[PDB]
Amino acid sequence: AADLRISCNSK
Amino acid sequence: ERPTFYRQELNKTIWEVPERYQNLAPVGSGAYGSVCAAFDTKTGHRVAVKKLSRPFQSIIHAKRTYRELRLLKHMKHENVIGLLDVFTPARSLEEFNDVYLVTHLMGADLNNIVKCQKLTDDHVQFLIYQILRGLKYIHSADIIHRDLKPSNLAVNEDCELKILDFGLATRWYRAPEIMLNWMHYNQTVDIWSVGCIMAELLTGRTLFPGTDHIDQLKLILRLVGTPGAELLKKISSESARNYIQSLAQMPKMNFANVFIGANPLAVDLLEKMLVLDSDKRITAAQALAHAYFAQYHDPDDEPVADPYDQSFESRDLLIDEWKSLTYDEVISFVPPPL
Repeated sequence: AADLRISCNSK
Repeated sequence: ERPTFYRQELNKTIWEVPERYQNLAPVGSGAYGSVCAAFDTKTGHRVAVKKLSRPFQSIIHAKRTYRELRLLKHMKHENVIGLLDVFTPARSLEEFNDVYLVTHLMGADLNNIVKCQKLTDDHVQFLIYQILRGLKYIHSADIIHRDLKPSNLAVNEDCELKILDFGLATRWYRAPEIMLNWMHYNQTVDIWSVGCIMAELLTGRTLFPGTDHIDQLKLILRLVGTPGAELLKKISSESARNYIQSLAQMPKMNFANVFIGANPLAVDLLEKMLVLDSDKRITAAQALAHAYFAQYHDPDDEPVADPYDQSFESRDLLIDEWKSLTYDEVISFVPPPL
């Protein structure tokens, strides 16, 4: 199941 | 073959580690000990180094430290965290005081994954397949995880998953028999946790977010129905049985109405996992064979664990006996290959 982002701007 | 160690104080704790570990930087943590992220110059990877706090403080702790070291040395599976290294600066049993554990270092857990993108049905298939594959292995060693939840699941860019942090703060993924102490519990408390995790991956909503034990039991019983006589006979506590029988009877809901729009094979598997009677819950091995995972299932690539001897749980030993057994285990550690 392929290409994920690990980290991102929010919370 | 003792390495060279170097000592350095950071956040008022002394860290004395082999020089292969570079650029140590704190990341916590809590009651069991502090952890730093580090760069492992031997393997080229980033790692977590955990310094145990007061591993030999009482009988209870020394035994706990031994238990964790035994468990971590044993776990050798793609979907379960393993021990990359363990070390002490001590040169002898006399002088032995501290224990450091090294593991791979989780980028993101499953909450981070859900936070940065919308998962497709195929992502949920691979993620859950990997949990069950890890669990099949754990359970074949007669180990129960007891605390599966999204933040104990590490997931990388390739959507590959590992189970972290065995027990041994969030109650939402806990089987009801253990939440209310109904009985001597089995491995399928973990399957209940997988059902809770998978339901939330499919809908975006926590399945049973009760504010206390009673409230959560009411959310659970509403979905799966109140216990029949067969389950009632298995609850050991008379008070627990008595409280349960005071509830208005409630039928099982139609899961197709609860999970509208989800893959019907997904919903079918959820009904196999979210069964109140733990003797009727699907096992990890059985779940892997479910049509939901037809694209990933490979019965030749779903290993079990070497036999895991837990007869130590019954020994009645002095602190210094637990501590010396722990030392033996540090001394006999063999790292993973290449």
